[PDB]
Order: sequence, then structure tokens, then C-alpha cells
Amino acid sequence: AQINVIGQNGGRTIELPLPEVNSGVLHEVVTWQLASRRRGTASTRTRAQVSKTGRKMYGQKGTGNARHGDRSVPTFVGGGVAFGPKPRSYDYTLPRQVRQLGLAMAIASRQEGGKLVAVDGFDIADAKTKNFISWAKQNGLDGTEKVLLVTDDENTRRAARNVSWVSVLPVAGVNVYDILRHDRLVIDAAALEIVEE
Amino acid sequence: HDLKPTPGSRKDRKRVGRGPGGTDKTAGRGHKGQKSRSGAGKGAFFEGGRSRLIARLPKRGFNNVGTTYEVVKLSQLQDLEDTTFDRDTLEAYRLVRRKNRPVKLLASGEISRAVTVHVDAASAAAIKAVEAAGGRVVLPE
Amino acid sequence: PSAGSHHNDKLHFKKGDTVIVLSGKHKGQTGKVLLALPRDQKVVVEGVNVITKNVKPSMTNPQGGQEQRELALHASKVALVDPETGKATRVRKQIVDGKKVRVAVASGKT
Amino acid sequence: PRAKTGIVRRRRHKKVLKRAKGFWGSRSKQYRNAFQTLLNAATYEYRDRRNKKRDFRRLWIQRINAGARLHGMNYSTFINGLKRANIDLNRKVLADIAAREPEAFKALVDASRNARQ
RNA sequence: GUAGGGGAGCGUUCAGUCCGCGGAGAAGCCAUACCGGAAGGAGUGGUGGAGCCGACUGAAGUGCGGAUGCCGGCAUGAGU
RNA sequence: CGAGCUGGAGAUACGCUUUGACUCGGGGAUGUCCGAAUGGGGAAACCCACCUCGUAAGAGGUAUCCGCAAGGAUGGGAACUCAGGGAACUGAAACAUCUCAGUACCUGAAGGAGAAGAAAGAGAAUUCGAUUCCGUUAGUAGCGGCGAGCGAACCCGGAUCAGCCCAAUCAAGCCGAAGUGGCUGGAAAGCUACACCUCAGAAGGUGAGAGUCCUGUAGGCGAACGAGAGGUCGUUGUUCGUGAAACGAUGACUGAAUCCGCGCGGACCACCGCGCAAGGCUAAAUACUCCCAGUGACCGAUAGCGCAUAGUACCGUGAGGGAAAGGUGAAAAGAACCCCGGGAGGGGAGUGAAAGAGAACCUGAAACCGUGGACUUACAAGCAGUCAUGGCACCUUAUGCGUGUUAUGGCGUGCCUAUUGAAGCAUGAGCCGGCGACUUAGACCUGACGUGCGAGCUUAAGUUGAAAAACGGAGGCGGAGC
Ligand SMILES: [Mg+2]
Ligand SMILES: [Mg+2]
Ligand SMILES: [Mg+2]
Ligand SMILES: [Mg+2]
Ligand SMILES: [Mg+2]
Repeated sequence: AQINVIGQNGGRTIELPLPEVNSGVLHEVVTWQLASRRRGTASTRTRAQVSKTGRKMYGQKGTGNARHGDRSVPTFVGGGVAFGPKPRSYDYTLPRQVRQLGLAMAIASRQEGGKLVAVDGFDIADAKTKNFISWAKQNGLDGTEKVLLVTDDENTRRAARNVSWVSVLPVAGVNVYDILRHDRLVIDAAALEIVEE
Repeated sequence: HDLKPTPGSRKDRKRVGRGPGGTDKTAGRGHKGQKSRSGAGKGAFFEGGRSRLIARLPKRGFNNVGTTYEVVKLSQLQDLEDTTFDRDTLEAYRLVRRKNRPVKLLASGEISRAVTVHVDAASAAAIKAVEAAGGRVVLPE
Repeated sequence: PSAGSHHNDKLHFKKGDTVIVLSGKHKGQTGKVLLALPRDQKVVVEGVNVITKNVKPSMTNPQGGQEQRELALHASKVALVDPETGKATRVRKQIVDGKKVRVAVASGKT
Repeated sequence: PRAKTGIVRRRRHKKVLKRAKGFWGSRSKQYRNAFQTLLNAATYEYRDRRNKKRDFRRLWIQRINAGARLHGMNYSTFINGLKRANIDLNRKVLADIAAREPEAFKALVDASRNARQ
């Protein structure tokens, strides 16, 4: 149901996910994405074992007031962190079809607002950057919106470094997070944008 | 300019019933959780047995499991699905994937049709059902 | 504890250069550089002046009054000036001396 | 991540330690004793709400038979008169009349005496 | 209504997102007679002197009066 | 490299440096005495010698084990590797076979890895084609006081991929684009008005918050010359516990064949099939982290390493054990001078935005100790509150509303634990602050909710891209039971 910007005017293709998008499924997706990215570094000498301390103390009875083994327990100041964090994952495999349904459903959200398909940045000339801003100006890209650029042109990418604007994404290596993270999607390079299955 | 809630990354909702909160042991003061004696911060009294019924019950038995066959029902071939053909590679591709074990045909479906089956064995009333409906069942040497 | 490494024990002036003081009090004021402490990031210019007291009993007469002396700064003075104000540096080559590389900007004089 | 108590306990503690006003000694100064005192105060609080309601009616009744006896009667008798004169259903207010309006109280004594004998 | 089971929520740190605030004064601390059905939350003022609230979602070293609990400070006995 | 340097050092004096100091990168040269310690002794760091060269000073040598000799070995390494030796607590709700476990520990040998390795094999298709590792098969097969419990391998998918020989780019470093005025402020980097750069808006610094002020970043350059056999007895290994126990392995005794020959295929026989022991080497995939870099829903001073640095102080004859401690200010401008005091300490003056930052230097809770004010108390019986009323005081969510306090009346057996039964003369607790207890794991099992596909559903190891996810169908679960 979508047109084009530069290079032609077709678009129209793709049976986009029904009904008027599901936040619940996108939620399931983002969570998984952030869960995978999460590093499992957990600085804790949890065990009464791991902390540096001896093993016997001040006798079982008659010291008058105590009952202690050694200076390493979690009840001791400077002891173990019994139940503290240890290095782990949180990376899991979110069903394939849900990942596929994910970004499709996410693209659908950008259709219901501000979507953008382009055929080459012949409108760019070198890297220059100053000239990407010029091109963006022509297509309502002022800077009032966060923009996501998904091009395969290694030079049109090179003209993306700027502020409250663009995050530049390569070789159709897209993300449901990245597209929801920005206001507009410059879907650009119509390589993944058309033909599959 | 004014204060705005806005839709997107922050408008992403839980999903209702998606995931409830765990059990943190203090719902009022009056939580001195587990039992009240002999249910202790120890590593399990166990959960099976060795008299609690299992022992005190009999058998020397003898376990085997030589060859088990894949049940290829008659109703799969008959009723629906027009003869795409049996052979070996086609029965798999349609829906009867397993490897390691041989196949078997059993008499369940009743629609009557001409079919040529290529199973590794079949029941008396399975062979005497494909032929009666028209067709051959090919069993190897 | 750290100290003046945030740069690279590298300055933008010499113990001779005339420099203008950008930022703070003494803004715009100019002067010759008389002490350059690279690691410490200190500049002794004829700029910021102080009145330092003298704790001097036995130390050459108990007559240890107040002293007129200038107190050091950092990078809170933009080095080298010619078009009346502070500037960066870009054009190097050589003068009569090849081994030396000069400095300059929108103009060409230091 | 680590999540130490910081600020939560001290705030929890100051709340209790402020309900402790004219609390004698440790009961107003140390948390554990201030808090402990309040548990028992809770008993007294909930009980004294429904208790004042017995307390007052008691005071009310006392003033009634005092005046009832001033005009050769008594609470038992007087009330029965007002009850027997179905028309009379003061009950609440009745004590203030005895205490402030003696002229008026007498009228009601005289009415009560009729409905009876 | 005890053990126990079930439900709805308050608060803390960290995180992603959005809306913001701040040396014409942030957090923290201190006072208070205000708000909410409770955990709690706000206004004003005082101190402080450089960072931070709110909303949604995520994750936890997430809530203490007790353990002759641990560390630290300070009391009592006693001007004995 | 291109002007400063004279270590931390907060410190003066003497000096050194464009005939290029300092620092950084790379070589050399000197390296007392101890330590394998090695001339001999020795209670480490000290005693005492001899031999050769020599003007004395001074230099060289003098240990044992290998080998002709060149040349090699002794000793030290956090963890990882193989080897020799090898526990018990514990589980079995007792215990003895069994488990813990060939774990812990000791000992040996070695390296950046080792180990293993080139079929007398796996094994049942007359398939395979060295080893190690990962997924999987699979908690299957099996072992088991058939108890607690223990537990393979083949196939398949994957990382890497070799078979050879004998005996008869990265460190030093340089270059690197682009903002000015007004305003608030002690101070601009903030606010405001117009401006530019962007292959560079990563980051630190600068009196507050930084694209364009410094260091840098993207991008580029870059070094003289610098690294990259069978048997019997005894036993045992693996799922192998005497079982029907094969096979390996070996302490004691024995002891063959030589290719119409030998060994194996889970007693054993025949047939069918797989393979050539009694010689040695062999990279890569694997493991660990003293050290180095990067990163983090890791910590931020009772946390985090024991240490914001200390294996110190302190404790112990010794082995060993073992702390706590952070913060002036933007900059020392670290307070000259005055006053009380021997001093300590303060008060001023001055500096600073602030000294409401003064060196017992950020905030500065609470317990605890005080001074001052309000209301109060010297006929009173008390879990210390609570309700009601009166008196006094006060007016910044706060004048009918209360706030504080106080007299008198009524009522009133701390808290927790444990318990048939707690004020209990039953337990715990001096007080405050902080620290302090239902977690994490597994392709595990079973259930509720939820979502995606749905008679089908799904990937694991890995592979390729990583400001990111796609591929990978080996395998797992429905699908037929008895
Ligand atoms: Mg620790
Ligand atoms: Mg306590
Ligand atoms: Mg602190
Ligand atoms: Mg150390
Ligand atoms: Mg007892």
C-alpha cells in the first residue's frame, strides 16, 4: 500500500500483519532482543567459600555470648554475599516465526505513520554529510524526528553521524528495537524491501 | 510546549497474563515461612522410595525393544490427499518423518480408492483392504 | 589521583608566547608566558595576580608581610593571538629553518 | 545490581518516631520502644472509639436521674413515663435539658408522671 | 482469625524509552496541622552545593526489632 | 618528540637544556652480597681458602649428574596437563559391599599448552576409515546390598583436518574540520540571537552542561630498524560390584604360531565378517589465566580484592592468621597583621562565590551529652499509653482549626519466640545506625497463565555477519496401542 521516493514509484506489495498492529507481540520481541544483548557480568563472592578468611574461631560454648564458626558467613560484615549475583546468560531462543512476525508488524507501524522507500542516493554526491542534510531537507527530514536509515550504499551511510536524526543500519541487518527506537524509517535499499519465501 | 505521554518504545504493553510477580517471603509481618518445625534449610529428605510401595512389589521382568514400527494409518492415504505416491522419499515429504526404524500400514481409514503402498510391513486386514479397494502393497525381500 | 593527563602532558604555548585569557575573570587580558608546566597544566602569564601572605619568623627577618605575585592557570587561556583575539592552529611548513614547523590559522602569523 | 536499604529504613523509622510525641523516656526517642508502644496504643485506640459511646451514655443517665430525683422521681421511672407517653421520644438531648433548662425539664417530669400513674 | 492457600497493589537500586527540572540552587538531611483505603505520596520552609524527579516497560545483592546475630558509635553501673 | 627538566614529594640550594635536555620506543655496557647457589663452611645475605694472569688495586677459575667434545640438566611458575600414590566427613535416614571419588591432598615430569594419535579399531551397513573437542543419541543400553544410586558407546550433525618414519599487520609518534556577540552568573560549556564543520556528535578535560576552547575522534602518514601374544593364580579399567564375564591391563609362575599363519567380534563351537600387536615421532581444533586491552540492566568506601593499597600494623615459637582507614577550594589565593593564652584553642582582619569551604577542611542522620525558652511536677501506687473533659500557651499545609503542653477521670497484663496454656518469676534482647536469610543452574520433570504457528510444532552445537540478527533440521515432542 506504500509508494516510493527516489528512483521509481511502485511499492504497493506485502501483506502486512493484521489487525491494526499488536504491541504485545512487539513487547515479546524487544524484551528478547535486550535480554540477548545483556552481558552476564556479576561481581559477587556469594560463597562463604570464595571470600578470603580462615576456618575455626572462639569455641562452641562457655566464651559467654556468641555461637560462630568463622568470619566468612553472610551474617558477618566482610563475609560472603550468600545469594548474590554470579555470571549468567538471559539469552534464549524466541520462536523464529515470532521474530519474522515481529519486524513485519513493526514496519506496519511505520506505514500507519511515516514510512520511506528510496532507490539510491544519487541525490548525495560523495560522503560530504552537508549534502545528506540537503537531501533530507527535500523529503521533510528537518531534525524534529529521530530517523532510521536502512541502505546498502556504503557512501550514503557515511553521510550519517548527526544528532536527533539518524542511526545508520547496514546489509538488511535490521531490528524491531531499532525501528521502534526512532520516529521515521527510511527503509531505503529495496533488497529485503521486496521478495522472500 | 506541553507535557506529552507519546506512543512507541514506552507504549509497549506487558500483554495481560503474560508474566506475574514471583513470591518474595513477607506478605505482612506473620511470614516465618515453610512449616513450623522439621521443614528445614537443608537439602531434601528425598521424594521417591524403597519400601513406600515400590519395593514390596514384584518382578524379574526382562526388557528388550528390538524393532518398533512407524504407524502409517490408512486414513492418511485414503479420505483426503490424492495419490502423490508412496515409494520412500515421497511418504516422508508428505508427513511420516522418523529414520532409524521401518514403517507399517494399519487398517483405520475407510473411503476406498486405488493406491500403491511401499511400506516395510502391514497388518493382515491392511493388505486385505488396499487390494480389495484396488492397489498393491510392496514389501521387500 | 590523576592530574593533567586528560590532555597529553601537551600544551599549546611556550615560555615566551603572548596569550589571551579566554574564560573566567581576567577574560581577554593578554600577556607573555613566563612558566609552562605541561604535566600539571599550568601557565604563569602576567595575567591573574594574587596577594600572598608570608609565614616567615626565622626565615630572613620576621618582617613577612604581603607579597605581589601572579597565580598560575590551565587551558583557561587560548594560546597565541594576532587578529586581536584567540584562535586555533593549522598551516605548518618551515621558515628559513626546515627542522621547525610553525603555526597559524585564518591568517598566518605567530 | 545491588540494592542497599539507604533512605527507606530511616524514613520508615522517622514516621513512627513522630507519632511518639508526649511519650515518656525511650518511648519517644528509640525506634524499637516507640514502635512497640504503638502496637499497644492500637488496642487502646480501636477499643476507646466504641468505649466512649458507653462512657457518655453513662454520664447522660447520671445527669437524668439526678434531676429526675430533684422532682421526686428517678431515671428508671422517668424514662418509663416518657416511653408510656409514646409521643415523648427524646432519649438523645434529654441530659442537656436537665442540666441547662430546669423549667423545661420539670414539664417533661410532669408529663412522665401522667403517662405512668 | 493462627498455620496455610488465593487476589490487588506500595517502595528501593539498576536498565531501555519518553517528558522534563537544576548553581535565580539537584540529590541527601531537617520541620510540618496536607492528600490517598494501606504500603505510601505531595506542598511550603530550612540546610546543602551538583546533580535529578515523573510515566511506561524490563531486571534484581529489593523492604528488618528480634537470630546470647556482624561492624561501628554511644549510654548504664558512676564521679562509683 | 621539540621546551622544558631536576622521581612520588606536596622541599629549599646547586644546576641541566635548541651543539637538543626531559620523556617515550629499541639496543648495548655496568650489575655488591644472598638465593638452584655451584670453591669450602654456614644459624640466607656471612665467615675461611687454594690455583691462574697481574704494578698493587683488580680480573678469571675451583658443585655434582650426562656424554669424545661442542653442548645439555639441577631451580622458579597463578591456574591448566599427564603420571606415581590416594582419604574421610557424607549418601545409603543405622552400617559393612556400594556412595562421596580416583574428588581433596601429597609427589614426579613438562609446556605454552599438554594429553592422545595413524586400527591386531569401531562395529553388523560385507558400512566406517588417526586423535582431541562440541552438540546429539540418552538418563537409552546396561550396571546395582538390582538398594541408595551410578551410567556408556555406535549412527547422525559440527570445530579442525596431515600422516610420516624404522626393524628384518602490531607498539614510539606526527597530521587532523568548524563560533561569535549580548544575557544570568564568582565563574558559561547554560540561555538567547544569527553562524559555520561533519569520512570526525566516541570520549575525557576546562570556575556549570563542551560538535566548532584543549586533548582528541573519522580519515591519512609513520620509523633507523623491532617482534610476529595365549594360559593358571591374584586384581583391576569402561555401564563391568564374580556375574554366563568376553576384551584390555600386569605382580607371581608358564609360555606359541609365522600367511593353506596370528588377533578380534561379550562364556564356548563352527560358519560368516573386521583387522596385521609385541619399534618411534607427529601440527590444528581443546584447557587455564600471573599478565595486557576492551566492555558491563557489576560494586562505589560496613560495597568492591584482604588492601582506594597492606599482606603492612597487630597476633602467634611456628605453620599460619590478619585489620581499618577516602573527600579544603574552581584555583593555595593554606589566613601577613592584631587581640586572650606557656601552649592548645579561639576572635578579628584579609583571600574566596561561599571560611554557612580553615587544614580534626564535602554532606553531616540517629543513639548519646548539653545550654536557653514554654507548659508543668514535692499525699504519690506506676507496661507508662489510650479516650474524655478543664487549664495555660501558640498561629507559615494553621483560627474553630486546631498545634504544643498540662490537671483530673475512665479504661488498660511490653514485644517476640515457644506453646494445651505467656505480663509472665519461661527464651532473646543496653541503645542507635548500617550489614544481615527461600536464591541460582539445567536443551531436567510436572501444572497455571500467556503468546506464535497448528495436525503439526521446534531447533542444538556451529557458520556468517555483529552500533543487528540471519542461516544451520543432527536431534526432540504430537502422531497406536497391547
Ligand atoms: Mg568483600
Ligand atoms: Mg538488633
Ligand atoms: Mg561514605
Ligand atoms: Mg596487595
Ligand atoms: Mg527451653
